[PDB]
Amino acid sequence: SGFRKMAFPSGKVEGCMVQVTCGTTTLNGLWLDDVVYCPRHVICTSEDMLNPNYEDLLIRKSNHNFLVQAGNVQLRVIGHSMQNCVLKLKVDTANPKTPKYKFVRIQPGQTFSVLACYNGSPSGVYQCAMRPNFTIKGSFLNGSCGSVGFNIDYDCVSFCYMHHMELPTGVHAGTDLEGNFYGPFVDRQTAQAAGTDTTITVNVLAWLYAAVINGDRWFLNRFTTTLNDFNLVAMKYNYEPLTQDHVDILGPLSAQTGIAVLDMCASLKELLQNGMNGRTILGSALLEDEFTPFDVVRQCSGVT
Ligand SMILES: *C(=N)[C@H](C[C@@H]1CCNC1=O)NC(=O)[C@@H]1[C@@H]2[C@H](CN1C(=O)[C@@H](NC(=O)C(F)(F)Cl)C(C)(C)C)[C@@H]1C=C[C@H]2C1
Repeated sequence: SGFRKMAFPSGKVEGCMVQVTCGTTTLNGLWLDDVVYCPRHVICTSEDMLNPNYEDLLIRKSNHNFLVQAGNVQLRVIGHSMQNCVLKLKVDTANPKTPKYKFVRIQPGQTFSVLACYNGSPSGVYQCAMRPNFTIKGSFLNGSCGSVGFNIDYDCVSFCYMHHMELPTGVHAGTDLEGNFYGPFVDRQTAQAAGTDTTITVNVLAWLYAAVINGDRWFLNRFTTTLNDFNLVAMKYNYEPLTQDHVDILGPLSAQTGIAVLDMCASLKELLQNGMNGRTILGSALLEDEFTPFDVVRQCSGVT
């Protein structure tokens, strides 16, 4: 029993981290096969960040300007290309630690593990959700650029995020591994703000099911509700609309506990309208929305 925010084991991604240097800028790269992926603002200096034309800046860059370092050992760059907001540096050695992998673009509400890195070396690992406003509530300093977000399916690492930047509210923005930003953000030092940070309703419900599984069920009331009637209440508290797809995805948890999704919705409804009254659910004084239904199942059934 017990329920914790849990990252995937990071060993397979640690073997892919390298340091990339160009000019005075040092940041992290991801080395998979004979390619290093990193954020394109490696090309920029402190002057350039206001309004850089990345294509023009790239004209002045040769292969030998890019120093790539795995541990103490240097990798020879034999080619470079810009793909959207990432740079692909072709090197002459394939990574011997390349795990089984693919690049996925995740959906909002889905979660992943972040291996926060500085100078190509790991600082630590934590779990994040892609917020509905396409930001993440991370922990990143200067130098963290190129740190990656991933999930693991048995042996296959799915890379979903590369870190690029921090927004005014202390939240973070980045790209998929094809260099496309999540959200409307650009890799430019200009006025940018996150939209309204809404709660991932289906995840809250998943977490309530986790609470019940762990014996922490004081919040279960005697009411039920309808999907439309719950959704009216959701809208008021900036909760995302609950759909029938979300109901179906909660089915495994509903079946294990014997509590229908709409019964749980009615208990959530009461927590929204009355608050928690100083009480906790799984050691938390607020409602947690960064556990997917799949996250809950995995932790409660001991998937490896
Ligand atoms: C990468 N090393 C670094 C990570 C940042 C630094 C502090 N916390 C982080 O996560 N990235 C940057 O410095 C990027 C960089 C610059 C400016 N920038 C920012 O994150 C800046 N933010 C913004 O401009 C904003 F999000 F739009 Cl408000 C700032 C935090 C330094 C003010 C250009 C924009 C993105 C890349 C190029």
